[PDB]
Amino acid sequence: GPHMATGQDRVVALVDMDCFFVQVEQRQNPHLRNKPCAVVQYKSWKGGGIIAVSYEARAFGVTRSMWADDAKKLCPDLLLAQVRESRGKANLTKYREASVEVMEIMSRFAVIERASIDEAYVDLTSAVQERLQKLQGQPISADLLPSTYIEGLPQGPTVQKEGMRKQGLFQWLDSLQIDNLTSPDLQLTVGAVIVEEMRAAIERETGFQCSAGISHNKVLAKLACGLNKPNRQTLVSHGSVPQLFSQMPIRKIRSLGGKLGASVIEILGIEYMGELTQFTESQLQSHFGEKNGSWLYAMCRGIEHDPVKPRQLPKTIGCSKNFPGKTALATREQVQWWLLQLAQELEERLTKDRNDNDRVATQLVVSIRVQGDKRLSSLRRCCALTRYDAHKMSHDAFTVIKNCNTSGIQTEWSPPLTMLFLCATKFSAS
DNA sequence: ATTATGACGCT
DNA sequence: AGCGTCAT
Ligand SMILES: Nc1ncnc2c1ncn2[C@H]1C[C@H](O)[C@@H](COP(=O)(O)OP(=O)(O)OP(=O)(O)O)O1
Ligand SMILES: [Ca+2]
Ligand SMILES: [Mn+2]
Repeated sequence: GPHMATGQDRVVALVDMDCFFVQVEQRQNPHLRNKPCAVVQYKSWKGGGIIAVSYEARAFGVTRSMWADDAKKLCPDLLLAQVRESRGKANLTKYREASVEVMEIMSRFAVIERASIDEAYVDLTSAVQERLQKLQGQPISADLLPSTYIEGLPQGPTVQKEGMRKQGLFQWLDSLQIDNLTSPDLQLTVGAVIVEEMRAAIERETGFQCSAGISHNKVLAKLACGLNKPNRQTLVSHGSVPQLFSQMPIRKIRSLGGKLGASVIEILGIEYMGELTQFTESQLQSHFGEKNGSWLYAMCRGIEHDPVKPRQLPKTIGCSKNFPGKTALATREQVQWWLLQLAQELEERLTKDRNDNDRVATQLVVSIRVQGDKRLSSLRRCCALTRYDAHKMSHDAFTVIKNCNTSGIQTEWSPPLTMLFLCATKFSAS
């Protein structure tokens, strides 16, 4: 009852860029705007691999992970932009720099947590309190929420989408009690007003469109963001959760899309997030562990406590390359050349990071894959990173892996290497 | 031959 | 620490 926490203490948003790498390329090349188009890396094998897809191209069935040659079968007029290649490898600098553009704008409104190259969480609780005082019990006009969906509305007593959006928004606003400055529903609504402003700023100042979710925690904000993309934002209220979750496949919730989620389904014999409410906390802890069990117990009621962490910058800087099939590295000269290529990109990025962000990395992680292993990584070893020098880092990396070589001959490398990875970690202020 | 990342959990 | 899981 009255002591039952409802997880309505915070206002959290998740802002996620629409088809991000495609928009970056469309800004640069106007010929790609408002077209079926995709971003591809490499070229020789099956036309390259698609990693981002415009919404026009999605209508033809083009998806991420698809080979471009196959995408062209679905969409003959598909336009393609290629990821830059430097030092023999794909280089994602353009997209990292475009990410910084957006993150810095978001940071003007609130402290953000960078969750990926194209999305960040926002804790808007304090900003909402501030705006609520400015409003002075003034109702929120629908005009302040021009791209907002209210999940679950309209209900009860019609065929256009924009019309449906406004119907839902009007039902929501009509029910709002703006007299209570601690009403969670009102707080979410003001949160949505701020996120409209945030999204307008991003589009004005970068040219990039995005979607957003507004709710009381990160998992619901993330889920919300996806409901109406692209170029729209969605408010998921605490009250909307029972209906929303009653038909929501468990795999849709962030962190449940893999083995744990499959285990929840298998062990409990359920399909939807809402079905979790019928288990005790102890029951869930018994199957999935203390931490997961408590997290699931709360999550299926719309409650989550994970904080928005004040972190705008990545914690690591890494540079990775696969060497598939026949291209696997089978000579020491090969291995050394590619370690140097990776190290040179790493040095470049590290030097820029040090200048921009007043920090220095102190640990170098080296990872490889050997031909045969189905795991992402076969071996991961750390050594000290004491100088931002590519030849030193590549020599050090070679030192830490050189005994993985099964070959009795040391000119040759066996089993051939199908992946190399260098990562700088453990930053200190400088 | 679904690549290049990047965070956090376990023991 | 080195590995695994999940994610974008
Ligand atoms: N598996 C991947 N491999 C390489 N790059 C990826 C992968 N997934 C995502 N990216 C990159 C390209 C994306 O444009 C960018 C953001 O990813 P994501 O938010 O999942 O999709 P998206 O922004 O392209 O479309 P959406 O509008 O559906 O969000 O990160
Ligand atoms: Ca996105
Ligand atoms: Mn994203």
